[PDB]
Amino acid sequence: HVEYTMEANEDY
Amino acid sequence: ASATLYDYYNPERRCSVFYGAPSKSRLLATLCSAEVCQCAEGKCPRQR
Amino acid sequence: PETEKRPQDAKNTMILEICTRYRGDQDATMSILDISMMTGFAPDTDDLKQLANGVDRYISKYELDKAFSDRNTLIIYLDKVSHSEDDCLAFKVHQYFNVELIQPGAVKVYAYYNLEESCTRFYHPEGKLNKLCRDELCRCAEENCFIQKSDDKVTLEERLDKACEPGVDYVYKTRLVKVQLSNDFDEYIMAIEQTIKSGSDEVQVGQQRTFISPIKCREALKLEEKKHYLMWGLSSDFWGEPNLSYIIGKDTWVEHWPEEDECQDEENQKQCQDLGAFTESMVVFGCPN
Amino acid sequence: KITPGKPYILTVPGHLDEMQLDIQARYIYGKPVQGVAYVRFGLLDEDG
Amino acid sequence: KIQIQRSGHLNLYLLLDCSQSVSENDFLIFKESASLMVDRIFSFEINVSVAIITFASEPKVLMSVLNDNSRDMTEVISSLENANYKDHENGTGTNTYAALNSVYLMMNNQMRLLGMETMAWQEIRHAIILLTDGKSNMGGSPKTAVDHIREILNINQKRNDYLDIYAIGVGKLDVDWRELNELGSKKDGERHAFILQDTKALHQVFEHMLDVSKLTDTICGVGNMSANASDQERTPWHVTIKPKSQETCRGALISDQWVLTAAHCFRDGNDHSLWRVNVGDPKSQWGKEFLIEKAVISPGFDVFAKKNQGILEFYGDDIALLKLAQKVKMSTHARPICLPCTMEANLALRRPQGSTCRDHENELLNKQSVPAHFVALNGSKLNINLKMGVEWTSCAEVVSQEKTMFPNLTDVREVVTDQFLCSGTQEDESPCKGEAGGAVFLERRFRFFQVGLVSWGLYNPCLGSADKNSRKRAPRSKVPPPRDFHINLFRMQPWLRQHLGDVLNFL
Amino acid sequence: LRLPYSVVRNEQVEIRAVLYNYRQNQELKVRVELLHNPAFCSLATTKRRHQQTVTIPPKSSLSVPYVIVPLKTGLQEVEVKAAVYHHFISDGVRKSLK
Amino acid sequence: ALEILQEEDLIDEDDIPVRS
Amino acid sequence: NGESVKLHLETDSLALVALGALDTALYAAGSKSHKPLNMGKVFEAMNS
Amino acid sequence: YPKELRKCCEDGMRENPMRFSCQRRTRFISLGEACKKVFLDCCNYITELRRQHARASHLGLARSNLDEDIIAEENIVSRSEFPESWLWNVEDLKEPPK
Amino acid sequence: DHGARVVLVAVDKGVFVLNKKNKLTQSKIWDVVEKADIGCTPGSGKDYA
Amino acid sequence: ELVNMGQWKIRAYYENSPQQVFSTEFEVKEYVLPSFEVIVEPTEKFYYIYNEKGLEVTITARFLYGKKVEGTAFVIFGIQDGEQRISLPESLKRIPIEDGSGEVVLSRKVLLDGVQNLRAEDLVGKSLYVSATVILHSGSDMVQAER
Amino acid sequence: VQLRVFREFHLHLRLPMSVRRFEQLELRPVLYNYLDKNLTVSVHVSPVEGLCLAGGGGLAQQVLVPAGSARPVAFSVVPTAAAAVSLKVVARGSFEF
Ligand SMILES: *[C@@H]1O[C@H](CO)[C@@H](O)[C@H](O)[C@H]1NC(C)=O
Ligand SMILES: *[C@@H]1O[C@H](CO)[C@@H](O)[C@H](O)[C@H]1NC(C)=O
Ligand SMILES: *[C@@H]1O[C@H](CO)[C@@H](O)[C@H](O)[C@H]1NC(C)=O
Ligand SMILES: *[C@@H]1O[C@H](CO)[C@@H](O)[C@H](O)[C@H]1NC(C)=O
Ligand SMILES: *[C@@H]1O[C@H](CO)[C@@H](O)[C@H](O)[C@H]1NC(C)=O
Repeated sequence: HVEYTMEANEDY
Repeated sequence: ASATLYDYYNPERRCSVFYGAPSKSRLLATLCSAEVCQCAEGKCPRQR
Repeated sequence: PETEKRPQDAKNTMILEICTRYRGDQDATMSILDISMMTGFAPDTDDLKQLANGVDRYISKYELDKAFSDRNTLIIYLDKVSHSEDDCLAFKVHQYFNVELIQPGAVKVYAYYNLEESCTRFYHPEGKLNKLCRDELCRCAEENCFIQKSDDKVTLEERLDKACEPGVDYVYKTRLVKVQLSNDFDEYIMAIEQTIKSGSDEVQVGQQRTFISPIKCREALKLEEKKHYLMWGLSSDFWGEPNLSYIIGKDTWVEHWPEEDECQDEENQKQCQDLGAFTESMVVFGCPN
Repeated sequence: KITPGKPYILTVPGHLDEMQLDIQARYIYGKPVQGVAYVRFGLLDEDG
Repeated sequence: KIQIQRSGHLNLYLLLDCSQSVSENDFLIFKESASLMVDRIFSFEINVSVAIITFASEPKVLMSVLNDNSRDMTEVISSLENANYKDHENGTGTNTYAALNSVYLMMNNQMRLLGMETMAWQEIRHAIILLTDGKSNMGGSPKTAVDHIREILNINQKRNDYLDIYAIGVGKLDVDWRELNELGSKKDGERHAFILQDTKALHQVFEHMLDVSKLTDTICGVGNMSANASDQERTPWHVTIKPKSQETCRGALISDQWVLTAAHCFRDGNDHSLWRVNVGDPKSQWGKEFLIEKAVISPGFDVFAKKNQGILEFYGDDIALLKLAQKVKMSTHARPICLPCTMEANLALRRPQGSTCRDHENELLNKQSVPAHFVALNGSKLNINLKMGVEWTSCAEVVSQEKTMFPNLTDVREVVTDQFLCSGTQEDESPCKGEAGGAVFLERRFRFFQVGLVSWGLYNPCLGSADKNSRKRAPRSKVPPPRDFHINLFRMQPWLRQHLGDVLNFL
Repeated sequence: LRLPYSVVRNEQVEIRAVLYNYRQNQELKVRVELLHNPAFCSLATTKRRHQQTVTIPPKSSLSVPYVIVPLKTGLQEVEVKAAVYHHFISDGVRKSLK
Repeated sequence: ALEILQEEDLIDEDDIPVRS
Repeated sequence: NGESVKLHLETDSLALVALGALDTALYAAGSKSHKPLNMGKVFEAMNS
Repeated sequence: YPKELRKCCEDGMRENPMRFSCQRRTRFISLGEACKKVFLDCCNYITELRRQHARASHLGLARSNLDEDIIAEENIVSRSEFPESWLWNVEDLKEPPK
Repeated sequence: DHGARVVLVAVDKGVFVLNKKNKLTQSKIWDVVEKADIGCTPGSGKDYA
Repeated sequence: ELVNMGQWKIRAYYENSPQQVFSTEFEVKEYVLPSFEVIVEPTEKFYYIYNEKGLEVTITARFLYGKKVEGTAFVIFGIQDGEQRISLPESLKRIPIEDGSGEVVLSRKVLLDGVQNLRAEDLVGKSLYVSATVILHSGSDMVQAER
Repeated sequence: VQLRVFREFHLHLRLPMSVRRFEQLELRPVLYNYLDKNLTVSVHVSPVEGLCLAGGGGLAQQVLVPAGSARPVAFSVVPTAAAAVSLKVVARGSFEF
């Protein structure tokens, strides 16, 4: 599992 | 990210391979067709 | 009179002139001038060297190094002081740090072998002007001599609560007689009109007392001639052992009591009745707590 | 830079001296280099 | 950066948004901004061609670069003045592609004329200034037109300096910063797209949007006007005279190798050796020092000539000239100052050829209170008001009050000769001691002219040695009111001409 | 940090900090700061510390004046912390005022 | 976000010289 | 980088100094040593 | 002037800060009558000379700064204050020699 | 040399330069020794004696 | 803090043979500390009368912390006939000190015309002296040097 | 005359000689931190036409470089331009350091 910030390109 | 493997006696004999995150792809997405290879990186739209 | 030669750092230059005479029949055997100097001031060493080493030799020698635990001192060794006429010498003192509310410097001349014969005088450059009145800098300086209340939105309940706290041991309603403003501490002679409560100091109606205030609080107090005021303070705020002077400390309150003829205006009727009710409540009912 | 302990090796039948080398890595601006040195040995004749 | 030099041509294409997205007030802001830009550009008296294309859903051309009248300031100003906001009511959409294609059509028509192979077209540089919010909603992407523009001029890496596209959005209107940045050209070390609030900020930014560094000819008056420049850049003509390691009197460069200074600085010195004139230098902040080979003193100057009559000091004919032993290499830090009664002053004022300095005097000093400036000790610029006409009569009367220095009546005819100008009245500054000779100049049409030099006064506000910067203020009760004076250059024309007839060209 | 020898209590004195730049053709961009001290109310109150960004010309020096009014007696420390930009220099000088 | 993030409290990025 | 460096040149008469500043990583890049023109080469030239 | 009288006249021209006419200053000279005479003559000469210079070449309305002359003095004294020496310790080498 | 005693001192180098009149140097020490030689004539004499 | 000012000495001798005393001397002097150090010296150690190049002097200035000085130096030469200094007025020069070092030349013609003597050999034995005054370019600091 | 230059904190970028267009490559700028204070910086590459960056182009990566150490940051890039590009990588530290 990897944690991202201000990257996830899925809205809502 | 990347991962290379050199040959000890002749380092010029290498092999470089790209690998991706545990769920993403190994190469950047790109819309390529004949001469044009328009980029397709960013966000994907929603069904409003 | 003229800048002439001035050090680069020096902000201004002034000339200090000293004249001394011996009142006795014969000249003093040997005398010494101890000159204590104000903040940021340094003498012009060229002038002193010219006075001493020169052919004229007005002064035997000068010494700028001492203990001087309080302030920088200069010691001048005079061979003799002439009784017939005044002996005068002058030299230039330069200031390097600009200063406001500067305290006076002292000059003391004494005979070395008999220290009984000494004379002391004080010199200070010739209302007061400050250099830092801003939103917060003007408040830390004026944070003393007063209570945190701004004397503009005083409520009856707050005044009653802060009036006779167990720390407070006296509350007075007095009138100002005269203002004796001085260089370091201002004297305010308060004529006592009525004492609401009494503490360790005994006073009578119509008697006079004197209050001493720091110079930095002159503008904050902004007291006026022939006006009424109300002050309450601590038990240890008495300075006299005779004089019975009082000191305006951090727990001393000052409210300008409006005049009787001015109590009928819109800006003073809202406060005259409150002050009267407060005074009557503490005179008769006393302090509930 | 590879620097031998001595610029020669004594192959006299009586004895053979020690073979020791010092390898130093240095950035161009002076600071030392952190890394792993992989060294290989062999014989080489005047022919090549 | 819009390059400035004497070789080549500069085709300026001013595009103004005329769509629904800009209101009438915003269009007035754009129009006055374009007027200011076109006025400033012509001040350098260079070869410039300006084309105005206000654009909307369709492109409308107001003035053509191909037209031979593009090299006239007044014609372009009038053509821009006749612009109308309601001319695009039928189509109120923003069509950037229409404007860019109109500019391309103009450029192609110019290219066909005169021949592409000719060097005259090759030496032409281009500058497109677009005043818009950037929201172009139809006509096509601006990138296609921009690439077409680059390809017609074959703008490669080597020729990257031959095309500059700006995008300035000025006014209350909302501006998309990303779109404006994309519209502007992309260069490594400069900004090409700006967002502003009013016209003064645009004047400052446009002052930064040029570079006169490549210009080195002997032009007078031209100088910086941005507030973010060094004090010497704003007044390049300011030079100083140093007798012996001291900073005594100021001056003004009037030519390549001449300086004009007050004559009471050289009171007791005839050994021009050890005298150095400090001149500003582009590299060092302390300037380059020159040697004087000939100092000329006005023969009519004598301070104590009227001593017996009651005039302790009389400052008539207080003027001197200096000739540096080396030619000053004109740069961005040292340029001459325009003197009146000469051809160059006439050219800088855009006056007719058959002018005479009798007209110059009225043109430059018409008002009863003419604003003027002089340079302070630290290099800053202060403001004064030269008073002429009947207002001058009251001025000299104040001198009669100062009877402590001259006990006589000292009316205007006696002490204050007509060669002197008023100053220091009401909200006016006074020179300190050490600013004698500094030019008292004035600005007209973005060019500086010299109309006198400081001579004397009645109060020194630098008496207190607080710093070289702190200046005292005269109390309102100070018994002699401050009333300064300056030698008037116009009255000294007979002396000027015979000493500088060859160097300059007087009317 | 330039200070007077001794400043009397309740005297308004303008101590200063002189920053010297010794680079031949470089301009430092320092961020001077005055640490709060309970003894005297500096321009830096307890809530917000006072910081100034000053640029020193090459081969020159710049003086940052500060105003402190002492309301306590004895010896107290006056400290200014300066951090240079892109030069790593974090020199700060502390002195004792009587 | 395993650790903290110092966003928008960094240098202006305009005062950092570019080496080319 | 970007600093100003004061370079002093001194001779015994008027001379045409031929200056040149060279990177040092070039020597590391080069497979074989290529010594420059020093006084040894000049002395060999004179006595040849 | 002779060598021994040079010091007597050199201090006769510099002006003391008390603004004393040299007739009164001569009373303080503890030397021979020759020194008093030389002092008085030099002081009167330089007083008249400098009064004439300040009357002629100084103007109150000039707006030009007064000329300044480099002192170009004599008797220059060389430096005599240098930082104190440190590292006043002795050691014995005892490691095994190579 | 092994077992030796070394003594140090640090100077400003502004006073070292002006000390050219006399410094503690090995040459000075050996000159002081050379000033006490038994024979003084450089290299020859009139006879063998 | 209060000692005799002059040249002090240190005497050392073995107890057995007090006839041999070894001495080293130092100075006490008085506290002096200029703003910066300036050194004035000619290239040669003398002056040759028939040397048309004149006497060249190299003025050097540097701060107390190492960095150089950029300013202006005023230099004036002067003959010295034993103990009388016939200062030369025409030899006063102003030179710029850049990088921290300057240079000034006294022409032979100036020196010959200063003493109004037609014979050049008459100046033998009359030593010269140089006085220099260095003024900083930033402020008003001034120091003086002589040789 | 040897004359060395140094920064004590810098970015080192070493591009290959040339790269075929449309072929993915990886940039590995390395931060060198020779200061005595442990640091933390944010590194991002400025977007430009012709480069198909990852995430869009404006994103930045947080990376911390200990005292006297180095750290690389990988940036996958597929150059879709025609002739050449000019790519810039910016590393910006904190206001504390
Ligand atoms: C400007 O254009 C004119 C008219 O074509 C030409 O004569 C002149 O040489 C050009 N250059 C300058 C610097 O005026
Ligand atoms: C002028 O400089 C200041 C900083 O001193 C800056 O904020 C301002 O934007 C600059 N003005 C222009 C027009 O560039
Ligand atoms: C004005 O000054 C600025 C700042 O130095 C300079 O960049 C600009 O080119 C100047 N503009 C002119 C001379 O038009
Ligand atoms: C220069 O001096 C003037 C004197 O009036 C002063 O107002 C101004 O602030 C100074 N400018 C500076 C220090 O930049
Ligand atoms: C920086 O990082 C190290 C671990 O890499 C940590 O132990 C240390 O406390 C940090 N701070 C320093 C070295 O000042």
